[PDB]
Amino acid sequence: EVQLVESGGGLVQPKGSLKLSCAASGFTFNTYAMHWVRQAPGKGLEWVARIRSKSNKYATHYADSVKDRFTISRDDSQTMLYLQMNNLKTEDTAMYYCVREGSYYDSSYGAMDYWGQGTSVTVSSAKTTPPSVYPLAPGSAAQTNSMVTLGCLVKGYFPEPVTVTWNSGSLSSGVHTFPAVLESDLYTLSSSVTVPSSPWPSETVTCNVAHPASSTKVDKKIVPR
Amino acid sequence: EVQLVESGGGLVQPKGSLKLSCAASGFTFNTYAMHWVRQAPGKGLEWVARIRSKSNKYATHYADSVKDRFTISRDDSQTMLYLQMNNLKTEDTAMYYCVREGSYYDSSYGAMDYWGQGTSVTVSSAKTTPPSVYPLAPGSMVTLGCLVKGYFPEPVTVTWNSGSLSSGVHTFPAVLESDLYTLSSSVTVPSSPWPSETVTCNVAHPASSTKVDKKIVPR
Amino acid sequence: QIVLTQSPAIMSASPGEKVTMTCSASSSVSYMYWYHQKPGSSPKPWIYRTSNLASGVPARFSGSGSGTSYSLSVSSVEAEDAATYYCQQYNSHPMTFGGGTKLEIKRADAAPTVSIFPPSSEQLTSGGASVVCFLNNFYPKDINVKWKIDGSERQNGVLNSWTDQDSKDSTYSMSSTLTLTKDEYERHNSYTCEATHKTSTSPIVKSFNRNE
Amino acid sequence: QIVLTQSPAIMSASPGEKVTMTCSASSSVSYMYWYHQKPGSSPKPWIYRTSNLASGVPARFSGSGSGTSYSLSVSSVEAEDAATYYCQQYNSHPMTFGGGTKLEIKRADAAPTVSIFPPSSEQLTSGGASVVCFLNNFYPKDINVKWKIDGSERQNGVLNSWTDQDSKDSTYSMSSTLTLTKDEYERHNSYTCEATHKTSTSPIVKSFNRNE
Amino acid sequence: AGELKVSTQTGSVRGLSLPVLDGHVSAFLGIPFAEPPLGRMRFLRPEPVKPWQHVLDATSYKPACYQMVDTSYPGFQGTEMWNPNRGMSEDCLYLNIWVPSPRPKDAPVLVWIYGGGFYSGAASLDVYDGRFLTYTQNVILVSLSYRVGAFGFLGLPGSPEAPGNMGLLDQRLALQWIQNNIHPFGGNPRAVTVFGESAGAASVGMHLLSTQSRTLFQRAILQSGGPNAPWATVTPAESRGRAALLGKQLGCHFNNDSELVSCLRSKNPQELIDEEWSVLPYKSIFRFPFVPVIDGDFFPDTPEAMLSSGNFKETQVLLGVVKDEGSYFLIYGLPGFSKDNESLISRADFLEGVRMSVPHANDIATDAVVLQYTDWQDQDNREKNREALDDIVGDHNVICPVVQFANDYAKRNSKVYAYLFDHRASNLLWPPWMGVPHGYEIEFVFGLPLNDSLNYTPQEKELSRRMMRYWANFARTGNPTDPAAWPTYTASQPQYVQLNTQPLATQPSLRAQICAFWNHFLPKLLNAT
Amino acid sequence: AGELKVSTQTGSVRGLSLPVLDGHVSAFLGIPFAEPPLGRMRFLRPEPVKPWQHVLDATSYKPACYQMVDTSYPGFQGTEMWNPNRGMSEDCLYLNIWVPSPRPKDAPVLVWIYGGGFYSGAASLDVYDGRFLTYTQNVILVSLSYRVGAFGFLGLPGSPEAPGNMGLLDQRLALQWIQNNIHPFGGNPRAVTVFGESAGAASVGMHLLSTQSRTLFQRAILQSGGPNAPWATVTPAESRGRAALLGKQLGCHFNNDSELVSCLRSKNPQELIDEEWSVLPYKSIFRFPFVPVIDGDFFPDTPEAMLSSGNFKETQVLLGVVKDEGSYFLIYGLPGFSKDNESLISRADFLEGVRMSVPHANDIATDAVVLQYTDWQDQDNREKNREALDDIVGDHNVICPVVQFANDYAKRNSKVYAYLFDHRASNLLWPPWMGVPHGYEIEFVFGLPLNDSLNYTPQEKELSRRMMRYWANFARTGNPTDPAAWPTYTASQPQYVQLNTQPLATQPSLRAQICAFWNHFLPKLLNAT
Ligand SMILES: *[C@@H]1O[C@H](CO[C@@H]2O[C@@H](C)[C@@H](O)[C@@H](O)[C@@H]2O)[C@@H](O[C@@H]2O[C@H](CO)[C@@H](O[C@@H]3O[C@H](CO[C@H]4O[C@H](CO)[C@@H](O)[C@H](O)[C@@H]4O)[C@@H](O)[C@H](O[C@H]4O[C@H](CO)[C@@H](O)[C@H](O)[C@@H]4O)[C@@H]3O)[C@H](O)[C@H]2NC(C)=O)[C@H](O)[C@H]1NC(C)=O
Ligand SMILES: *[C@@H]1O[C@H](CO)[C@@H](O)[C@H](O)[C@H]1NC(C)=O
Repeated sequence: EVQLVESGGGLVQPKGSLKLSCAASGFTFNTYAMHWVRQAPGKGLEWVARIRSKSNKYATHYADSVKDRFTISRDDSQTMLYLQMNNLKTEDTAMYYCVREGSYYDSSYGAMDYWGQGTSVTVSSAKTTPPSVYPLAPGSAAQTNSMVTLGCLVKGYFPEPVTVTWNSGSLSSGVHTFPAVLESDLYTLSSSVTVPSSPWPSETVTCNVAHPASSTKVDKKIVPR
Repeated sequence: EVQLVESGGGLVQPKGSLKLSCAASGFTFNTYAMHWVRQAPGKGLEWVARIRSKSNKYATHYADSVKDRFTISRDDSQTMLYLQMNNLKTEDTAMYYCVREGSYYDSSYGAMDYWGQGTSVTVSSAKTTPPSVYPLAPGSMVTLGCLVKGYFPEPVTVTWNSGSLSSGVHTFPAVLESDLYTLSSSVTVPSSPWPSETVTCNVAHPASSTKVDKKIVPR
Repeated sequence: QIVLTQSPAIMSASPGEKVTMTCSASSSVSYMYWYHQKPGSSPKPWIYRTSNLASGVPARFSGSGSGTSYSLSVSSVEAEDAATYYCQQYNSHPMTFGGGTKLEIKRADAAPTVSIFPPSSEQLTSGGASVVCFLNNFYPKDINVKWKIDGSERQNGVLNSWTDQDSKDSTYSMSSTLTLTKDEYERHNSYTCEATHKTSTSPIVKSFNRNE
Repeated sequence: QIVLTQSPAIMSASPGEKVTMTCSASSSVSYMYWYHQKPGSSPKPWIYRTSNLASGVPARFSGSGSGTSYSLSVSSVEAEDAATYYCQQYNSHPMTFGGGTKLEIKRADAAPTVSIFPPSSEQLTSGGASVVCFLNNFYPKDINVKWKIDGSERQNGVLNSWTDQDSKDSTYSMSSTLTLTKDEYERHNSYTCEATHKTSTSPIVKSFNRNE
Repeated sequence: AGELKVSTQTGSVRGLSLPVLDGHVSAFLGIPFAEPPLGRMRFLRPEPVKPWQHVLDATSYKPACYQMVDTSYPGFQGTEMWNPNRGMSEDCLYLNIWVPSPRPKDAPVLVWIYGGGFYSGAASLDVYDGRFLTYTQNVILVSLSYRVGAFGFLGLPGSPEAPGNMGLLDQRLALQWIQNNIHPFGGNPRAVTVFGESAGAASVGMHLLSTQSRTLFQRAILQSGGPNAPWATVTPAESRGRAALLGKQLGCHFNNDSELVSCLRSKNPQELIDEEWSVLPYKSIFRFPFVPVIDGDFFPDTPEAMLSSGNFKETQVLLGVVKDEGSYFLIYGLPGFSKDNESLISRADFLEGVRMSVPHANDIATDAVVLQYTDWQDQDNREKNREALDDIVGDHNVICPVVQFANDYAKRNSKVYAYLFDHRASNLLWPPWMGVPHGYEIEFVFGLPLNDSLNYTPQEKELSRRMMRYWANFARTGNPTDPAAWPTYTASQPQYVQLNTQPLATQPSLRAQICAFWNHFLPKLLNAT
Repeated sequence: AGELKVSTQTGSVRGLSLPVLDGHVSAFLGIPFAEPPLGRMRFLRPEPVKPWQHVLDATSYKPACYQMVDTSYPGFQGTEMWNPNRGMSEDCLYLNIWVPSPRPKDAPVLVWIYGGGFYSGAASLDVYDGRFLTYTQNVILVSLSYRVGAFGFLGLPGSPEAPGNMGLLDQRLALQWIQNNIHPFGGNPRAVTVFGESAGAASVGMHLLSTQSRTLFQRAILQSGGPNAPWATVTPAESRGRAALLGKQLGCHFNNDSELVSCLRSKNPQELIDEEWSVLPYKSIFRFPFVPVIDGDFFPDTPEAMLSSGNFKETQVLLGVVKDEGSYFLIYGLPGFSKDNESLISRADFLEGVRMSVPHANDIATDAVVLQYTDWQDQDNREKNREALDDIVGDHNVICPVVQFANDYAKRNSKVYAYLFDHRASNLLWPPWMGVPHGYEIEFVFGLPLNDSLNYTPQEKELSRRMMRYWANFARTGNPTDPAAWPTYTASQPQYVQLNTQPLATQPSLRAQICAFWNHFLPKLLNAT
């Protein structure tokens, strides 16, 4: 199975430097042309750079807005792709995808046939703030039967991203994790979960929130009031 | 005194060869440009060829009617000029003068300032015939003479009293009729010296290697 | 810079309807590649070299085009087709992508399930007070939300957030958070979360009282 | 081939007269050179580079000219000046010479001194017979000679010869030789040498008789 | 159909009827002319095809020979039109045939030898489809395939395990097959014109030189190529050094000469391709790794020496070039060059570009190339530097070898016809700076403008129709003109014609002054240093 | 007189009044500026003239320095105009001066350095008479004389008996004299503009370059010559080899270096001249035996090295050429050439003519000269071969050194002004093929067309008047025009003007492409072989 795992992302001050990594598996890496593609929040896709195989003399091509600041490199022995980013600008704030291009051998020839989940890069002068995770339980016992809406608020964190799951991922249905909102260099996020009146509070409902930037892992049990 | 003496001339058959010589004296030969100039009988002058000094790399220039058939040469150690003539033609029949050109140093710069007496060249298929020299005596002044009849080719030398009789002499130009030349010379002397004093015409035709002295005798 | 123009930016179709998305290139290109993108996921290959469907893409999808004009079609649209579709050219450097087309699938109008939540003890003990309101699983997307504190409207300190359409139930959901000081929150009783949506001719309201 | 044209071909002037010879060049030349030529002698340099007289040339001589037109002059002509004058150019190869100008000096008309000579014994014993006639020291040059054998005119076997003008006495001389067979000569008596010249209104005749 | 059935000396064959304009044609694709060079048969001479029973499906093109594919722009026809369109395999020795309808008796036969610098190419390319030539000119179009890369040209002269010119021996084997089997298709083996572009034209020239190939055809066309081209041939000592380095790059252990081939015969075809270009001795352009080698049998000496001495098949030749021969190659290495920008290269870049174009050259020879191609009044002009490199690359590698070929051919009293394709397509996919680039005459020769699905001007249809006639008239006559327009080429009168959307115009000199530099002086310089 | 009396730092001078057109000028001729180099003073440095008492007759030109005289056509001005007109002697160190009437106060001073390839020349030539420039341009015209041949340049560097550049020292001594004595003649020594043709211009350039000889003038004119010309300078080792061979040719017996000079000082002046050309190492043209030698003092290195590094006097320069520079030199050696025929030379003759033009060249350098000057479409054209040699000889020896000088001079922001004299005389004595030959601009510069005894067109009078103004205006302003249009020359913009019977027209490149061959590539070639 083909996998692409980005790392190295985070908060960098403007004019600063960062180096992204990409762990590739499930294919003959050395025979493939690799790419870095970025997506600013709420925006489309912007190609960053390409690096061809050793046969195509490791030929690198760059997007003009990036041409002598960024550097694409690969280490075929470790099946790794890298993006060295120097003199970072507020404009570079985006999700960076490590993407594979289909070879002549594939039906996908020329396409971006595998994209990694991404590594978030935030170029700001603002500082790292951990989130405060609060439970949202119903105060007034309204319609019981049939469904219950619980949720949890992830307040005042910087930068993005924040991971939110319910019941360590086993609670998928009835979940709505809303996109984060910035107000005065601090993000706020919320996640709601609907379960029947029968499983709650009889069965444990917990929101697992992770903010790796501030190195924060919190599990909040939604408890009745 | 400057002197130029040509030799080598004479009768050559057509398509034949001849080499003219020229003895030069009285000047620094090696520093002078030398020339060969020709004059057909009764005609004007035609330049043949030039040879410059050793400093001007013995540079030779020829008249087109002669280019590659004639060759002009030098031998400065012997003060000699030469003209090697090959594939001779009837047109080449002429008197050939060896001429000196005046150097930048002379008033005569560029001019043919010295010409030799010449060497006669006759290009013909006809043969060498010696002349028959006959006296002409009559049958205040006396006219005697002598006829030089039926010779080939030209020239013929005629003198009176081995040169001591100069005045009163008329040696007429030769006339060709059927490839044979005839010439006459008259001499006027007073009635007193003849026949009392010997009158002799000395005729020379070097081609046939002929030398004749004829005493004009009364009859 | 070959500029790819996708139109419409947002497309709305009922289930079973034929739909065509276009991609217009500033300069002629040899082929067009298409990708789809779903919320919280990276793009996925959809169409290879103008018209070749990617492994796993349903047959109802088709690609076509020439020179400067390219298109993606769906013969009979389903709820699972709710995504953003981008076109890409690999004719000239830099390889470029279009702005995308948000494909939205129509469905029966659905009223929102509104839930209000007072500030948690832990937030109050930390000095702050946030009131949360969720307005979940509604259609159409067009919704407006207002807050009232003891009858008077409140606009300052409100952070609104909206999800993209759900592929499974064709619905939209919203969140709204009123942030106040613990001091200000403890000076009032009524906290009201009021919504306006197609499904009702009167405001859809939820409320709580600090003294309850 | 620069062609030099001398004119007149023959010039006649009285002693003391100013005379000018011209030389016309087919193409323009930088300088002209002149030489004089006397009978039985090779040419001698006369004028150097248009105007400079050669060593020993009398002051009465001058040269001049430019481009294509050059000339040689004598202020006061003398008998000594009887010769042929040639012009030469040494501007281009081949160096060329003009046709020449025969300068003849006029003088008082002089009748010819005619002498007839029978065939020598020497000639007769060899089988042939030539009768010689000299017509010496006459002016002008224009003379005609006829032979008569026993009163009848004879033209066959006659060889005529003429000298150029003498520099010392301005005269001309002629020779005429009637040649027949010994057999033919022995068949006749009268041998007559008859001349026509300006100086006489009647033929000038000399004769001999085999029987005298 | 009926018509679509053909029985030959090697077996029977299944056809296909194909519509063209107001009529039809017949096509027979995938006819083998050899055994597959697989396992222990890889790098060997081509074994002639063992006759089959009964009917063979010749309705589909077969795959191209394993090659390095150009993946620089996967979504661009400009590069993609030259890449394999029906896959790659070692089993690739097949020929294709297009016949007019109704099947003729003794019609002319045009054999296409594709280019790709001996490392690439395919007879199945859309640009080499014989449909329009066979319908508008009533000729028989054949296209052969030949082994490329180390597979076709691993050169260890003397050794039977890798003779050295296997690709040329595949070409030859197909030519031998056409002779023994083209009459059942309605063509005459005695009337065969061999034509090709780039390495294809070099290959055509290599068949006018080697004796054993001479007897297999009548005439020849050489399009944008010559056998005496600098990139076309190799020294037996170099081809050996190249083969050994391949082994070392692939981690081989060998003592004997055949010990090296055994190790390579095991390595996967892509493993080999991935190392094939590392053998080249310099940083260069227009230089290919495995190419024809002067062995002593196929090549008894160099094509230069052979053309000079005049030992070639004395026949008539159609030759020619495009306006911008070099432009395509510049963008594959030379600093500052791209099809995606104006390629306004600096004086610094121009100089390194000269060094990459004459790679075997010493400093004095590089100085000579710089002298001829510099405007000494405007040295730092980036547009002139661009144009100058396009000229160095075009002249050195394409135009000047062609001129030497034409001069040496006419020196032996052979009729030679010269063209210049200088019409740029109204719909060309390349940037303006690249002009009329290398290989873009082919689409006109093969009749592609006549296709309404391809968007060409009516003026482009006219020129294609004309070029097809010229090519066909030459293939039949040995003179491409007919109404009584195109004169012969001599070294004394090096006349050539302009092929464009204008009446055939004549031009007096086909780069004689400059090619005197490349052909006479530049070698002389190296013989002295 | 009045103006015919002048008293100077060295003595008193008696003049001569000369009528010119509607007025007159004053001339002072035969003014010594040095002691006679006779007996033991022959081959030595020039000793400055010992002041005299009382008045010196400066009413007649003095004789020219002993030289080889051109006797090829004694009755032709074409050659004779260049020969000594007032005799030859070792006592020849005299300057001639032409002053306007009435005598000015601080008028411009033009100093003429005559050509003749350092083996010939005279200030007394009719073509260098200053009458017209003095009268029409109200300028002072001075003409110096300098030793030539072995007498002026017998090179034995280090030895005081023959210091090598004796001729350029004579020139210098005259320049030193002009400074100390031209104001009593009514001139300004602050406005001394030096000018010369061929070796004269090489001399001018050798004064812009050498050390104690650059303060002696303000401006410079180089006409059909440059100091960096191949025939202009010699290696100290060659000049020595040349001097020794002279001794051996003259039957000398010498061990020491000064033992040589003693033997030569005895030999008659004509004895030496008659052997002077036998020293040359090759069969050549435009190569002179005794020429300036790079010693270490006068020349601290080569003029090429000096112009390149910038070791020279930075000042305004007027330069230029004639349409046919080479044509005069062809008829003095090259096979098949004459002024008395069309000189339609064969390919055989053309090749030997190339070998005589680049004599120090090896086979590869000869091949390079043949490559540039051959029409590879029409090789056997006798008219092109003739034109080609005229170009090789003109470019190698005259035009290309001038362009290197002009490029190296503007490589300092110096205002350099370039011309091309291309009007051929209505009354020129040379054949048509020779065009506008070497040295025939001089008669226009010196005003000869204004003389009614000389037969020139009224259109020729206009151009002479104009050239005299340009020369004068440059000597005055440093810009040969007056604002109310002749541009500067740089290595970047190599513009030049046409001097003819048509309004000053401008041309963009003065042989930049070809001179890049001669100046950049041809030396490089020899440094590699
Ligand atoms: C016109 O396009 C030219 C082609 O460029 C490609 O296409 C465009 C559209 C882009 O996608 C571009 O990224 C592509 O490269 C373009 O020429 C290029 O110019 C850049 C500089 O701007 C060159 O980059 C430098 O490359 C070297 C490595 O080069 C190797 O490959 C080339 C291939 O030809 C060889 O010639 C070389 O010898 C090498 O083997 C890098 O070392 C160098 O370093 C930079 O980064 C390091 C840190 O990693 C720093 O230390 C340095 O300071 C530098 O910042 C550069 O990356 C590029 O090689 C060159 N391409 C070619 C093919 O020549 C040209 O500039 C365009 N015009 C304009 C106006 O943009
Ligand atoms: C290959 O080399 C081995 C020795 O290393 C030897 O046994 C073998 O026979 C050689 N084969 C040939 C063909 O030379």
